[PDB]
Amino acid sequence: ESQNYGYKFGQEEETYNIVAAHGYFGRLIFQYASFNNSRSLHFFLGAWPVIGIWFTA
Amino acid sequence: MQVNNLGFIASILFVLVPTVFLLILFIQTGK
Amino acid sequence: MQVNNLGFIASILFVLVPTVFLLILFIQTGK
Amino acid sequence: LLPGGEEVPFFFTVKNFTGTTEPGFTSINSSTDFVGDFNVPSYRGAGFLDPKARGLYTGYDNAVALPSAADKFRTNKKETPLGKGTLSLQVTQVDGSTGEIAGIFESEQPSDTDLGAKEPLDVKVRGIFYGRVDT
Amino acid sequence: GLPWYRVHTVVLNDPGRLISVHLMHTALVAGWAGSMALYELAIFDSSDAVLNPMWRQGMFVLPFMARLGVTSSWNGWSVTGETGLDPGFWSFEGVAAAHIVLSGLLFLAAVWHWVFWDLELFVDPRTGESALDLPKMFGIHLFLSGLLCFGFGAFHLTGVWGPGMWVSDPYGLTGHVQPVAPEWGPAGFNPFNPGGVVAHHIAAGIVGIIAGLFHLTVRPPERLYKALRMGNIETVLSSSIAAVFFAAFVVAGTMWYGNATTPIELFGPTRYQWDKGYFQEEIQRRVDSQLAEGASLSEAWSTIPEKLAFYDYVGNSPAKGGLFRTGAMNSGDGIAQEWIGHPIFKDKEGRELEVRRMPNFFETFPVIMTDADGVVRADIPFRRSESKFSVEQTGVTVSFYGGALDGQTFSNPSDVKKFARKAQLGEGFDFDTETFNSDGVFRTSPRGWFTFGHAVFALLFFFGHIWHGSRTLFRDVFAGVDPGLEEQVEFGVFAKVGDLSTRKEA
Amino acid sequence: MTPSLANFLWSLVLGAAIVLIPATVGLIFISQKDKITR
Amino acid sequence: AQRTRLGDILRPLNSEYGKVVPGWGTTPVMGVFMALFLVFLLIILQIYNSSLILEGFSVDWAG
Amino acid sequence: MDRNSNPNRQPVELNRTSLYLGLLLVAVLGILFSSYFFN
Amino acid sequence: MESVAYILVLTMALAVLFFAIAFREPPRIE
Amino acid sequence: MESVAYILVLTMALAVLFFAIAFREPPRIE
Ligand code: CLA
Ligand code: CLA
Ligand code: CLA
Ligand code: CLA
Ligand code: CLA
Ligand code: CLA
Ligand SMILES: CC(C)=CCC/C(C)=C/CC/C(C)=C\CC/C(C)=C/CC/C(C)=C/CC/C(C)=C/CC/C(C)=C/CC/C(C)=C/CC/C(C)=C/CC1=CC(=O)C(C)=C(C)C1=O
Ligand SMILES: CCCCCCCCCCCCCCCC(=O)OC[C@H](CO[C@@H]1O[C@H](CS(=O)(=O)O)[C@@H](O)[C@H](O)[C@H]1O)OC(=O)CCCCCCCCCCCCCCC
Ligand SMILES: CC1=C(/C=C/C(C)=C/C=C/C(C)=C/C=C/C=C(C)/C=C/C=C(C)/C=C/C2=C(C)CCCC2(C)C)C(C)(C)CCC1
Ligand SMILES: CCCCCCCCCCCCO[C@@H]1O[C@H](CO)[C@@H](O[C@H]2O[C@H](CO)[C@@H](O)[C@H](O)[C@H]2O)[C@H](O)[C@H]1O
Ligand SMILES: [Ca+2]
Repeated sequence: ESQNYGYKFGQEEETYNIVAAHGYFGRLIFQYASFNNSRSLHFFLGAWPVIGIWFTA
Repeated sequence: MQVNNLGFIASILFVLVPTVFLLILFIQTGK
Repeated sequence: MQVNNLGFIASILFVLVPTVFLLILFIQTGK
Repeated sequence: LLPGGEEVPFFFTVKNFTGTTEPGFTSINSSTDFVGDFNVPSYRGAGFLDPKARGLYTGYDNAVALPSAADKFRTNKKETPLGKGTLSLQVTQVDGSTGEIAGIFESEQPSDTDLGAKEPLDVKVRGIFYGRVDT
Repeated sequence: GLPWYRVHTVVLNDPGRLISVHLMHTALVAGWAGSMALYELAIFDSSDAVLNPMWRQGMFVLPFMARLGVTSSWNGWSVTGETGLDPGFWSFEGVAAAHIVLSGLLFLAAVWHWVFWDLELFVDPRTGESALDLPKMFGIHLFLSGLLCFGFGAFHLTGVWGPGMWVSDPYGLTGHVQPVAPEWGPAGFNPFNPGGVVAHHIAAGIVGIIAGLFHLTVRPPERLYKALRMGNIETVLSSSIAAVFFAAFVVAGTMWYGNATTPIELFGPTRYQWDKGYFQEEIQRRVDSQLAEGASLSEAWSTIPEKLAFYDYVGNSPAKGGLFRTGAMNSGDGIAQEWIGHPIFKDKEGRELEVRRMPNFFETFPVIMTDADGVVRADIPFRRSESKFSVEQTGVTVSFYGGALDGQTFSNPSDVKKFARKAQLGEGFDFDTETFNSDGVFRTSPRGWFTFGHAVFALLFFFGHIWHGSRTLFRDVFAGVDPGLEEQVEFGVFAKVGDLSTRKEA
Repeated sequence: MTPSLANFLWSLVLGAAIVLIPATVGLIFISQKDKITR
Repeated sequence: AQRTRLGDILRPLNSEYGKVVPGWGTTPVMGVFMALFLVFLLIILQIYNSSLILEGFSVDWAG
Repeated sequence: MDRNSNPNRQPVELNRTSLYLGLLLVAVLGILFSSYFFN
Repeated sequence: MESVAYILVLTMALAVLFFAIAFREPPRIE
Repeated sequence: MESVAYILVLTMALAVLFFAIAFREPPRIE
């Protein structure tokens, strides 16, 4: 089956391992270039193209 | 030959649309 | 306008064939 | 049949062939070359009907299957012109005991025009010939 | 159930049905080859091998038959222009027929292998499960590939038992199929040397036979077996996709740049021949040789073959087409009928002028005429308020030598400007546009279309390599990571990344 | 035998001797010196 | 598993699934052959690229 | 020879959201490429 | 008549938008 | 090019004949 069926809509648990993701990306570049905070990471995701499109507008 | 310009699309659709209807109904059988 | 003579049949088939594939697979789901 | 699939009909003929030699002949021998002209009548006669029943002295003079466009085709007007061909009969074998003669021919003549629908092609025919001369 | 993009994965552990789908795929490729050849033969015009060859007509599979020895139809005609030739069965029609019969037979064998999937050959006798010894399968297939490569080099291409291959003169005027002797020197690595292609197939076939024997006899090292996951058929899929895109990039390159295997009589000229004036320089060499012998300009220009002047035309360059300008090049400028001859443009002071030729980059190009020392003496102005070098102002006349307009001189600036625009495109040709209702924009040849398809497929097949390589190497985590994975991924806990035995405990 | 052939052969020799071989030697050396205790 | 005559002929050619040489085996000789193959591909590429010019021929349609 | 049933068969699924995504993809690809097909 | 094809593909896209909104698979917590 | 359409419909009929014979629903006594 598709991996997307491993997520249930409304489930309380997290569907991925943020520590594994951070342990991958902080070895891809280096440790402190990687977000260990999901809120900080999601803010950065929101902020970067919004600020760029504000500037070009 | 100076055939009808719509003859090819009419022939392909006249075959294809009921072919699609039959294939749709056959493949879903047993649901 | 002097368009390609195969443009209409190419457009209709290019839309219709994957549309038919998706409809076939959707309607049979749950078998 | 030509390479490419073109079929060439033609009216192979020796009709009214008149053919002269060089002057100064006292006999018929291996040096006798009758070179001359013959008539080529049209491949289809004037009584021939095309697949839409058009011909010269019979048939329609128009395209009756297309009543509003009947007279817009040049193929409605059929013609059978008289063509001309060239024939060389070169004698290579003379049997003087019975007057028999044999040899080769080269001929050039137009092909079928299909009642003047198309231009005639040039056809060259080579072969052999025999005759009996009455002494 | 399965998602739509994973349906073919049902054959993954089913060697009988895997053979079946392989047979079905082959049946379809062979049937395409037969049907494409039959369609091309149904529409091919064989009347003029000079100004309407196969690469002006959009012929895609006819040059590949022509390349290896099939040059002739049943119906009389040869692509070499010869007529009266007996091909036997192996005409274009016979080859197309054979591919159609092969396709039918492979379809039937696909059906058998689908129904009768459960053959004992496919089961390990140790276990009960289905198993394929992929290294031994590789040895067998490589041995046979080596045998077929060696035989195609030594018998077909050499003519020992076979026709040989298409060779030609450097200017594509005398192309014909002939036996080719192998070239065993460094000139065997010249890509325009056909003897290099023969040597390749003999030596690589021999090396394939030897490498097949090794791979039939020697088991893989355990390090390589575990490293490359040799018990998984997806590793073969990944490496085969890799070799296949390597080969596709190579064939795209040798089609685009030119090769002994991509002759210009079969696929059209290259863009680089137009870029460097390859054909122009030869035509001029030939005229200059005839002028040095003592001929007049009309006499010298009349000895240039129409085929050679046809190669020196920008509408035969494959870099002039469009992505959605479809079909034959005859649907573009038209069917070429005759060479109009060579123009010489002269100003009122009798300076010979040449029109600057249109490069491959330019959809449109300004009409510029320069003298012998590169000074612009005439042009066609856009703004005619401050024009100084208009054809009308400089009194440019044009005289044609050879071709349809031989001995003619034009002095009307309308005709002179029209012939200047024709000279922009190279050698001028009269075109029949009403047969195919030609629209007036250039198409690319089969050379450009082949390069495009094969360059794009090669690039897409890179993704397929990376995908299937990844799925091979990461099969244990394809449905997701282990439910722990907390202490293994943390920074500084272990001396080695991921190695559980290298814990610092510090 | 051409100057470009000689330059290609020297390219092979110097690509080994400048890039490949001392990287290989230094990697083997630093791996055998700075080992991991399990 | 259904037996067939051909399957019985072909059976010893699919009977050594998973059989390995322990250790590194012939991997050094394989790496030598890959290095020679890389040198060969470099040679023919540089000939085609005209970065490697040899006597006796020219990379051109005439040759 | 016997015609034994194959155990490697699996049902295929395409849910309604995937159908809507596919139909939208097909329709916008037709919108994009139709002008070029007509040329 | 190419306008008919353009109107058809644009209408198909808009109709897919209507059916994807009004008759979507409803999200349910289970 | 009308010949292509004729060949296609005749081929479709013959292929339906093949599949209707070789892969028919097998008659079973139950
Ligand atoms: C690879 C090269 C490159 C790249 C990456 C970009 C990238 C960009 N360019 Mg630039 N540009 C380039 C080359 C490039 N350009 C070149 C070569 C030129 C010269 C020819 C220009 C000339 C140029 C101009 C003149 C402009 C840009 C602009 C932009 C921006 C467009 C995106 C945008 O504004 O989103 C922002 C998002 C929107 C505009 C979308 C608004 C959507 C509304 C709110 C809703 C619409 C709903 C819709 C109707 C229906 C929805 C469907 C359904 C709900 C029914 C973006 C930053 C534009 C820019 O800076 O914008 C301010 C701009 O005006 N570029
Ligand atoms: C008896 C078998 C047979 C024969 C004699 C032919 C003969 C022909 N075919 Mg057909 N074909 C066959 C079977 C056959 N085919 C099958 C089974 C299929 C289905 C897959 C096809 C599909 C097919 C297509 C799609 C086309 C042809 C075409 C042709 C013609 C050109 C062939 C060509 O350029 O090859 C080119 C072949 C190669 C360049 C082979 C490259 C192989 C690579 C280089 C090797 C891969 C690496 C190797 C395995 C590893 C190294 C080994 C080494 C160390 C030894 C020619 C008349 C062409 C044609 O003109 O159609 C009318 C064409 O377009 N054929
Ligand atoms: C006397 C022996 C002999 C002779 C005379 C030849 C002669 C030839 N060999 Mg063969 N060869 C032989 C023995 C021989 N071989 C043996 C024993 C083997 C071992 C099995 C090979 C293996 C072999 C291979 C694998 C190839 C040749 C090729 C060639 C041709 C080289 C000219 C050419 O077109 O290169 C053109 C090809 C190249 C210069 C190779 C390109 C390498 C690319 C650049 C690397 C790819 C990187 C990446 C994937 C591409 C991305 C690019 C990016 C911009 C997108 C020529 C016919 C080549 C060929 O068939 O070309 C048609 C070829 O690829 N040979
Ligand atoms: C490598 C494959 C290949 C190549 C190089 C050629 C090359 C050629 N063929 Mg052949 N052909 C092929 C395969 C190929 N063909 C196959 C498989 C078939 C069977 C369908 C045919 C059927 C065929 C016919 C019937 C005819 C040709 C003709 C021609 C010529 C004109 C090509 C043309 O107009 O294309 C135009 C190509 C395009 C406009 C490009 C279309 C590509 C689409 C737009 C891409 C779609 C993108 C995709 C939807 C995006 C994905 C979305 C994303 C979410 C991932 C040329 C010599 C013609 C000719 O002159 O015959 C003598 C002709 O009449 N061919
Ligand atoms: C020899 C080449 C080859 C082979 C045998 C396979 C085989 C497979 N692939 Mg791979 N793949 C390849 C090349 C190959 N692929 C390439 C080149 C790409 C990059 C484009 C990919 C990208 C890819 C992805 C992303 C995935 C696979 C998956 C799969 C598996 C299931 C595919 C399936 O069910 O499709 C069913 C497909 C359809 C029902 C519709 C496909 C419609 C396509 C888009 C257009 C039709 C193409 C046309 C008919 C034929 C022309 C193609 C030809 C010219 C090459 C199967 C093992 C899947 C997998 O791993 O599952 C576990 C998967 O997720 N493949
Ligand atoms: C972005 C490029 C890229 C990436 C990420 C991968 C990744 C992968 N490959 Mg692929 N591969 C590639 C390109 C790539 N490959 C190319 C271009 C080819 C040749 C066609 C291959 C052929 C190939 C095979 C045959 C196999 C893999 C395998 C693998 C997997 C294991 C790692 C491996 O073997 O790497 C390959 C290593 C590299 C690509 C790096 C090589 C570095 C080269 C040798 C440096 C040489 C420099 C050269 C002298 C420069 C001069 C050039 C200049 C003159 C033009 C992995 C998924 C294996 C696999 O799928 O396992 C399941 C496998 O069996 N690869
Ligand atoms: C022996 C031989 C020859 C071998 C050589 C090796 C050797 C032994 C040498 C030793 C010396 C040595 C190693 C170096 C010398 C060589 C040298 C100088 C190398 C050059 C280095 C180089 C070219 C670097 C430039 C390339 C590069 C990697 C650039 C920086 C990239 C970068 C800073 C990007 C990160 C930026 C950023 C904002 C990150 C967040 C991005 C983002 C939003 C990700 C989303 C995301 C992040 C998460 O975090 C998690 C969790 C989740 C969920 C998630 O979504
Ligand atoms: C720019 C950066 C450059 C990066 C380079 C850094 C190093 C790269 C690593 C190379 C890895 C290659 C394969 C792995 C090694 C291996 O096979 O096992 C290691 C083996 C066996 O290990 C031995 O094996 C023995 C037994 S058995 O063989 O394993 O069974 C065992 O007893 C013993 O303990 C064990 O050590 O050791 C050797 O015998 C070394 C032989 C040399 C390695 C072969 C590589 C081939 C390349 C040749 C290139 C030059 C050719 C010239 C062409 C013009
Ligand atoms: C059964 C049988 C038979 C028959 C056979 C036949 C008749 C056949 C055939 C076949 C054929 C006749 C085929 C075919 C094919 C085709 C194909 C296979 C194709 C295709 C396609 C494609 C794939 C394409 C795609 C595309 C498009 C669409 C567009 C553009 C893009 C591209 C190119 C991608 C016989 C009697 C012999 C024998 C017995 C058995
Ligand atoms: C497995 C066999 C099953 C049947 C499939 C065979 C038919 C498929 C099409 C391929 C036919 C190609 O074969 C070719 O067709 C054309 C078109 O009629 C013929 O051409 C014929 O008609 C055209 C016009 O109608 C004439 O201009 C031409 O002079 C004439 O010979 C060729 O003489 C023939 O060699
Ligand atoms: Ca003024």
